[PDB]
Formats: sequence, C-alpha cells, structure tokens
Amino acid sequence: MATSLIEDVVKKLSVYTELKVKAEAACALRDSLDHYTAGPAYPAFLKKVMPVFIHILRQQPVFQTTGEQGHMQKLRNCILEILHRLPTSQTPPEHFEPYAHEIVDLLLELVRTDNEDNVILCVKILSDIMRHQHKIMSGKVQTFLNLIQELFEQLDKVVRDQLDNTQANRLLPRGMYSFKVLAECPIIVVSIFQVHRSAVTPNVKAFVPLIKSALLCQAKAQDQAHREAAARGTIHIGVSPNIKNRAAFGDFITAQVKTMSFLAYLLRQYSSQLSDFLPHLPDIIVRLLRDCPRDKSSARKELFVAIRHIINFNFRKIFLPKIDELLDERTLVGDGLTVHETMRPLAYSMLADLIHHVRDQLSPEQIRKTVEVYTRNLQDNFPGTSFQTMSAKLLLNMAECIARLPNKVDARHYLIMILNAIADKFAAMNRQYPNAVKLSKQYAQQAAKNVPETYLADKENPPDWDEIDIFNATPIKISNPRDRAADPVVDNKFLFRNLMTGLKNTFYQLKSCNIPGAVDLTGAPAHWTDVAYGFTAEEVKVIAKLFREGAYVFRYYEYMANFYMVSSSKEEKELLETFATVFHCIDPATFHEVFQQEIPRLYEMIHEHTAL
Amino acid sequence: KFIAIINTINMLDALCQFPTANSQSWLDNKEHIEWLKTVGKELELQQKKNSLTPNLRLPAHQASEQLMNILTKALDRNPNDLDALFSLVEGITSDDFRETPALLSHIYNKIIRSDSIDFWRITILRCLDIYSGKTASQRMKWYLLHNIVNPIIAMDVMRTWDDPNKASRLLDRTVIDSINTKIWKVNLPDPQEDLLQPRVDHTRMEVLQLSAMLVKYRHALLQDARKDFIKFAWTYIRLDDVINKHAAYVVIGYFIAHYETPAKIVSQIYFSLLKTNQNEGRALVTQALELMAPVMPKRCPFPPGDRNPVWALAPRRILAEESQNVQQMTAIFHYLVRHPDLFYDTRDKFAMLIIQCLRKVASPPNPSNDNRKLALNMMWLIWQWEQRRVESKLSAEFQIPSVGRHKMIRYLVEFIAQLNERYPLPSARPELCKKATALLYNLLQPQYWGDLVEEMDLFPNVTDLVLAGEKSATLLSADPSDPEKCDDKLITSIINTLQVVRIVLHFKSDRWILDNMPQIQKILEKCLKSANPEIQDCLHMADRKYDGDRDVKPTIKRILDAVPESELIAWLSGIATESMAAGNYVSGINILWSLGHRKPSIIDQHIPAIMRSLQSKLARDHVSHYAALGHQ
Repeated sequence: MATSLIEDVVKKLSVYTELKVKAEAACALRDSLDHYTAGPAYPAFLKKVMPVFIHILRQQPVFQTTGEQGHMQKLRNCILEILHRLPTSQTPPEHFEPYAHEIVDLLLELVRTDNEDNVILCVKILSDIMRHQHKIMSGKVQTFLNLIQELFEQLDKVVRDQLDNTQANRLLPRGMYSFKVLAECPIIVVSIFQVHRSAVTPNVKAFVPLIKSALLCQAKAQDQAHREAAARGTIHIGVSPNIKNRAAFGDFITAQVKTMSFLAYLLRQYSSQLSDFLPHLPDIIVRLLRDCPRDKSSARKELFVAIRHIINFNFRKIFLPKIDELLDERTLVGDGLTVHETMRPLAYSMLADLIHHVRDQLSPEQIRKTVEVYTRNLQDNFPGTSFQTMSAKLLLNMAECIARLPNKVDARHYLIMILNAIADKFAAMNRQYPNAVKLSKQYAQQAAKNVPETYLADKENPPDWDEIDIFNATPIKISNPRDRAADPVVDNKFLFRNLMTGLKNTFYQLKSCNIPGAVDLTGAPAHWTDVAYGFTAEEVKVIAKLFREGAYVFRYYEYMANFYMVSSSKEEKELLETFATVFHCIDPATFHEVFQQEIPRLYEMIHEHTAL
Repeated sequence: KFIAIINTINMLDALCQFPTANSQSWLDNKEHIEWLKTVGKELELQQKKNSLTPNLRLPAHQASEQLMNILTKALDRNPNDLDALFSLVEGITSDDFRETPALLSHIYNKIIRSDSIDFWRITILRCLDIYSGKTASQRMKWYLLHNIVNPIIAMDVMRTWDDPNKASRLLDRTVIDSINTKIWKVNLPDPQEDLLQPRVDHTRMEVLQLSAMLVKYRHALLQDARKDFIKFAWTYIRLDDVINKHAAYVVIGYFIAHYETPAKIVSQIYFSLLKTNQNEGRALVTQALELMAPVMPKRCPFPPGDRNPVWALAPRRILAEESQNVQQMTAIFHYLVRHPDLFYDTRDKFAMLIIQCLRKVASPPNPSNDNRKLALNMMWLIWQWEQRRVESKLSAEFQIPSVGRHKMIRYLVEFIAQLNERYPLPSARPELCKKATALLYNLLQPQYWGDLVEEMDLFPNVTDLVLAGEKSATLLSADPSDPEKCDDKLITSIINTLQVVRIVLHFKSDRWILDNMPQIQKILEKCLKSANPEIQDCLHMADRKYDGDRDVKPTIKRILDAVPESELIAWLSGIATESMAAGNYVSGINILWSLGHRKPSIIDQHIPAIMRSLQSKLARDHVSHYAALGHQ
C-alpha cells in the first residue's frame, strides 16, 4: 500500500519523466482498483482524489496528443475511467451521494467544452451517475435535456459545415461538431427517460420536430447522384465517389439509423404524435437502405431490426407502394460480402412477413415479382434448410392470393411456375443423395470418436471428396457444422415433407381456375367433374417431371406383405399416400398419357426402393 | 420470329438426343454456334422483360434450357478448347444466359478429373492470365478461381496421399512463380481504391482460400517466398471487410503454425485476436486462435524460473480492461477452457477471476444452454487444475482461499438444484446433470476440498425453499395422476435437490448427523410420505448403473447407520404405520424394507400389515392381470 501513499503525496505536492511516472502510477491504480473497490475506505479515497481531479480538469482543453500532451490526455482518461468503473450502485452503504452536484456540473461543463475523446467518456460517466445518484440529483436533469436538444438542433448545422460549407498532427474538433458523439445520444436519452418519469411529457413533443428534421437531413452529393441515376433510369447504390471524407459519411449514416431506432422505440406508445410524420417514413427507410455503405454490416442489421419493430406495430399498411422497390436485391442487401454471407435470411424473412400480412391488397405486378424472387430463393445453395423452407412456405401461402387474380391466364401460369420450381428442387435434392449419406456417416463417426478437432493435415483423415464436396474443399471455414449439429438426411426429409404437404393445396387452388367454355364437358363421370382441365403439351411435361423426380426422393427413408410394421414406416406410408392422392385432380386423358409414358421408369425405380 | 426461334431450337435439340450416330459433326462448325448464341441472347432478353405474348412464356422458358444444353454438348466435343469454355463463362457471368447443371457437370468429369498432369498446368496458367488482366470483370474471375483452379489443386492433393513422401509433379516452379508474381508480390499502389468496384470481396476471399490451402498442404514449397507471403498476408489485414480480415488472420495463423516468425508479430496478432468484439466471424477467430496457440511456447520462449509469460499476461490484461463488456469475457473464457495445460502454471492469476465471474456468465433467472455449458466448463477447468496439482504432488503451491471454495460450492449447488435435465432413475416413466453430480462428488473427497465439509450446513435457503415450501409440499403430497400437480420442473428440482443432499450427507460425520437430527427430520419428513415412486427411489435406492460409477450409499441407510447400535427408528416406524394404514404402499413398503435391513426386530409388529397388503392388493392384481392376459 506504500505505492498508493507515495503516489498520492507526489500528486498532492505536484500542485516528462515526472508526468510519465504520475500517469503510469495513476493508471496502475485504476487497473488495481479491483482490490480496493470493495471496502469501507471508499469515502477516504473519494474525498482525497476529488479536489485534485477538479483542479486539474479546470485547465484549458488540449488538442495536441504528442509527448506531454498525450501523456496528460492518457492520465485524464485513465483517471476519469475510475468513476465509470467504480461501483456507483445505489446500495445502502453508498458514500458518493452527498457529493454529486459539483462533479456532475463540472462534467456537464466539460462535455460542453471538451473534445470528442473526452466528451464521449464524460457523457458515459454522466449517464452512469444519472442511473445511480438520482436520489438527490434529480433537480438538474433539465440541463441535460436542454443540452441534448441543442445537440439535435445543431446536428443539421454541423452536417452543413462538414459537407456543404466545407492523424497525430490532426487538429481535434470540438465535441459539439462530431458524429460519433451524436450517435451515442439516443441510448443515453432512453436510459434517462427510463430512470425518471416526472419530466417526460413535454420532452416528447420537444423532440418530435427535432427527430423529424434529423431524419429529413440529406447530403447534396448523394442527393444529386440519386437524381441523376433516376434520370438515367437506373438506381445508385453505395457512397457517391464525390464524397471527400467517407468515414464522416459512414458516421452520419450510423447516427441516422440510431435516430431511426429511437423513433421506433418511441412509436410504441406515442404514435399519435408521429401520425403526421408517418407518410414519408418508407421513403426515408428506402433511402437509408440504399445509402448504407457496404462495409457497415452492423448498421444494416440494426436498421433491419428497427424496420421489423416498426412493422409489428400494425403500421404496415403504408408500405404497399414501396414493396416493389423493396423486392430488389441491390437495395435490400447491396454488394458487401459479410451481409450476403450472414444476414440474407433475416432480411428475406422480414420481407416475407410484411408481404404475408398485406397479401390481400397486392397488385398483379407485385405478385409476379414476389413469385420470381422466392422461386429464385428456394433454389439457393445455402448450407442449411431454414431459408429454403421459409421461401417454400411463403409460396404455398401466396398460392391462394394468386388464384384470385381477375385474369385466369396469369393465375394458371403462376401456379404452373410454382409447380415447376418444386420439381426443380426435387431434382436438386435427388442429385445430392450419396454425398448426404457419406456426410451423415462421417459425422456419426466423428461424434463417436470424441476428440478435439485440429485444422491441420492429418494422415488419420484421408481427404475423400466427390462432385458435391470438391467445390468446398478449401481450409478456411466461415461456420463450422459442429456448432449447427446438422445431419443432411434429416434436413432433407424435413424439407421434403413440407413441400409434399403443400403440393395438395397448390393443386386444389389450381382446380378452380378452369377457363369457362374452353373445353367441352358434355358427358363426364361424376368422379371426373371437379378436376383441372385444359393442359397444353408443355404442362404435361411439368406434371410428368414432377412425378418422376418426386418418386425418387423416397430413397432417403431407406417381402411386401408387411402385415406387421416392417420395411417402410408409418410416416413413409402416409407420405406415399399423400403423394399418390395429388394425381387424382387432373383430366383423365392427362392421367392416361402421363402414366403410360412413366410406367417403365417407375418399374426401374422399384428395383432400388421396394417401398414404392 | 420468336415462334420460329423456339421451333428451330426444339428441332436442333431433338437432333442431338441420340449421339451414337456420329451425326454430331454439325456441332463442330462455329458460325452455327455464333448464330445460336445470338438468337438465345435475343430470346433471353425478351423473357427478362414481360414483352412476350402470354401464349409463348413456358415454351420460351424450356427453349432457354434446351439452348444451354446444346451449347454444353458442343463444348463437350474437343474438351481442350478453352476459348469456347471461356466465352461461355463470359456469357453466363455477364447475365446473358441462364445457367444449368450441365456446365458444372462437364467441368467436373472433363477438367478436374483429367487423367494427365498436362492440360492442368496450361489451364491454371491461362486462368491466372485472365485473372491478372483488367478485362474479365469481377464475376468471371471469381467463377474461374472457385470452379477450376482450387478444385484442381484439391484433386491433386487427394491423388498423391502416399507413404513415400510423394511430391507434386503438377506444382512445378513455373506455377509457384506465376502465383507469387501475380498475387503475393503485387503491392497494390492503392488497394483501398480498388474497392470502388463491386463484387471484389468475393475474389479476394477466393485468393485467400487458395493461399491458405497452399500453406496448409504444400508448406515445403514456399521456402523462397516466405517473405512475400508474409508481406501479402500482413497487407490483407487492413481490409475493411470483417470476413476478409478474419480470413487473413487465419492465413497468418497457418503460416505461424507452419513457419518461424519473430515474436513481435506473433504477440501483435495475439493481442489483436483477443481484443476482437464483433460477433460476426467468431468461428474464424476461434480457428486462428486454435492454430496459433499450440506453438506459443516455442514461438515466444520465456526465461527459466519465470511463470508470467507475456502470451499468458495478455488475456489477463484484456480481461481487466474490458471487464464491462460481457462478450469479451465470454470469448476469453471460451478460449481459456480449451487449453488447461497451458495455463496450469499461471492458474494463480486466473482461479479467483473464474470463481468470481462464474456468477456473471450464468444468471439464476433464465440462462441459455451455452451459458450453462460455459459455466460448467469453467468449473471443470478448475477441477482439472486441482487434480493435476494433487497428482503431481503425489508423484508453496498456490491454493485457493476458503472463501473462493465456499462460493464455488454454493454456486455449484444452486446450479444443480435449478438445472433443467432430470436425474435418471429406474422408476422414471418411459449429460449436464451427470457431469455436475460427478464434479460435486469428486470435489468433496478428503484429499480434495472435502476438508471443508465439517462446517458446511445443508444450504438452508435452497433446501427449505425447494423441499419445505408450501407449494413443493402440496405438489409432492398430491396425487401423481393429476397433471395439474405434476409440474415437471418442480419435481425435477426436488429430485436434483434430493441427490445433492444425499451426496453431501455421504461425506458427513456421524457426530454431525447425530447432533443435527431434527433438521434432517424436518427436511425429509414431507418427502418420506410421498406416493411417487421416483421420490422413494431417490431416498432408498443406490445403484452403480445410475450413479455414474460411484459408490454412494442411500441417505436413509446413511442416517440409519449413523444411529448407535432410538428416536429416529420410532419416528420412521410411525411413518411406516401411518402410510400402511392409509393404503399408500409405495412409502410404507420402502420404509419397511430400509428398517428391516437396518434391524429385523422392528418388523414383528408390522408383519400383519404386510400380509394384509399382499393378500388384498398386490398379489391379487398381479394374478388377475396375468389371468386376463391368458384369457386374451
């Protein structure tokens, strides 16, 4: 404990080498506070360190960060860190309560006057003090509210200075003119609102114009780039090359998305006040999605969560005109590798939810584009199956709304296209059977071994690869299958079950699209009156391919009396019955001409899977 | 015109479905292929817009597939003509045609499976030439690297896994020099400005994958290019893309594990890896750390007699600095759990941290499975350290204070009590729990912390709230048939708590049990009267099969043996009498079994009740059921 005493006396008698030693000792004390944070000596250290910190902090701000300037900057930083790191909880034996006014006032003045690296820490410390020392402090929150309102007011002017009116040796701007500090405001404001509830009613009204103005802000270069792209008929995505400071633009976009998240949070209860601002919201959302730099994946994820939150509050009806724009992949995702590799399922799931909740008022073009996009999504080669299942279930749900279009030609075409997509997926699944079996066996053996896995060439593991594997044989792994704990056979069976269950509903919806008077039905059996009619030669091919590919996927479930449950299982038998039932719903002539052609291939297939 | 195009495509496709006629020679002509490509592009453009009559949509959709198949069939003849292949790939990656599995199915089975080291080097060199040029867009370069170059090298690696240190006759000096000069030696004048193009990150990832594969599988061939490889990998560290940055870290880790590097770079990379906070690319960070860790003692030697390595002090510093963010702590603990031997020496600066942070990692209210697993793994790491210490001593060592041991024991007891999975028992109606119980048993051994059990009570708060609580008492005393009073979680908690008290009492002394009898009676009276077979199974049964290779005596037998050769015997006899009177045979028969095994002289006054039960209910139902089965 002699080190602390000697450091304290040295600091007291103070009022490069000396400054270096003082800073080193102070930051070592900050590190070792863990051994001193708990105990009844907190008042002594607090009172013996407050005067020196107050005296030192009163000095003029320092912009330079070299030599003595950098040393004193680090000294101040690692001295201020104690207050945030200190356990300032509201516990009964708290000793910091009676001495908060002077310190919080000085910190507020510093925030008003200090630089970014200092003001950010100062506001964090102010928030942590606010969360705890509100018991006697509660008489001065008005100053903080006014300060944050002034920051929001001056956000526009600082943006104008940065863009319109515009490391060691760099001059540090004042904290009032930074975007990083601005982006931190919303969370602190939310925490302050949560803490106290007696000074909230007027502040919402005060902020509403400010948040509206903040969201309406825009940059001239990006605006003109968008306008010229629209004039050319295309869409501009990314950051305009004319921008001179890309980091500033990225921070500005981050602040904008943080403000959007704050608006979404406020919308939970005070939607009545934002009813005037609602109409322009989708345009701002689309512009933010288009303007987000491809490097900032976290900001895009936050924007996606904010969009989901706004959607779930039954404010979805205002998104209809922009659904067509939201369906483009350039606007939704962009060109970044991280986004395309990690966040595609989330974006497409939220878009699917929005579309499903509004399906009853979709124009034909929107239906066509959605069918195109999600048929493309179903055929994706994502490692898992949840993405494909989501796409398939959306298509199945949209079948009913497709069947209600005024034009029956388009409805029949779209339903046939969905059936074609399902047949293609069946063929793709058939292509992967041996690889799935091999991978299941290998994973079972690896799990049995129970040995830690090394990413090193090992002679005990010969590299067996085939058509499917050889294209994914590189060493770097983005996501290990071990964490997922997935077996390809099980996932394929799950997807197969879902698609087979949906087939019947799709066929039923198709049954009620017959073009009146297209084909004469003067005399038909009572068993053949409600079936689908009017297939051309190109649709019989789709039906035959559907049967051919579907029948061959039952290998995944691997004499015939089977009086007791043997060979096949109950699930397989019910799936087979469901598959067979689907073909009762078409023209008898089509049935004849399909199965006449298909019987020999079915005969061949039975020799490899006797349950057929 | 589009009807004519569709009909022509249909006829030409039909003409090539029976290749066993040597009639495919019309596919050798080039002008026909150019005309086909032109008409195909026209039709594809018409389909892209909705500018076709509604009568020709499906026919055109099928015509596109037929045309792609025709082009692939033409490509199949003369597989060595790479100009045709590159033109087709340019068309496909430029959004002019629609892809079909045939192109990849031909690339495989013609190029990748080629049975000649010739035509592999030429293909790789041509692909690298295209990549080096500034004309082949970005998707074409990615396609080539992903689908031709890397698979060829993988096939070469697979085909030469032989004992006699077989070399790679494919990877000659020319190939290595070309790769180095075209990728590694290329010091970009402004690579940060190269990002202005789209889709460049994917090809950057492809080149990173190629470099990583080379280092992993043919490390012996990079002796003259070690320096250039290090410079290239260090340069790629600056990319703004998270995935690219972590892939570069993985490449650096591979080189470090396979080559000698100055300790400064290794320490810098270690500090950068341990300081990462972004949740994205956690697996890449894990892979890099696993690659780097095993070679730390060799890469960063420390003076003999020193037990504070820099590579060991770095995690301590990061934990101290970033103790506020929970993700940092979780990541460092995940790293630490995997390497017990490495930190065996420096445990003196981590045991207390782990013990105090165990509560932080997992919270009583509702933690996730991963948090519970991590906490259990931390406790297992401490157990491994202690076991290693004791084994080394047997064949001034740092020891935890009694406060830490006490706190860890309380946390473990609460964790076991509040766990989700249920203890396996024979009476159960038709891993974490087993591991936790085994750890608890192992810790309390005499040579181990077992010396702390003398002053350890029965954890009054948890034991009371989970056994003597009114809700617990009424649920346990309720009818097992009713699902309303069959809350699975509560019964699981009771079973786990009973196992805990059994284990602790197994290690207690006779004097302590004798003195504290009334507390034990208060804690066990409610459960001893239960009609649930599983509670009685916990109380009376002790089987090696379900105890995980442990010899722990039943709690009832333990307390009965504690009695000198009393009040406990009379009290148990009273419970047995009151249970048998009401017809609750599950409790009475089990208690009487225990009592008789203790001292037979107590069953003389109970013989009539046992006989009455046998002739009334049990045997009657047994024989009646078997008679019914025979009749059926």
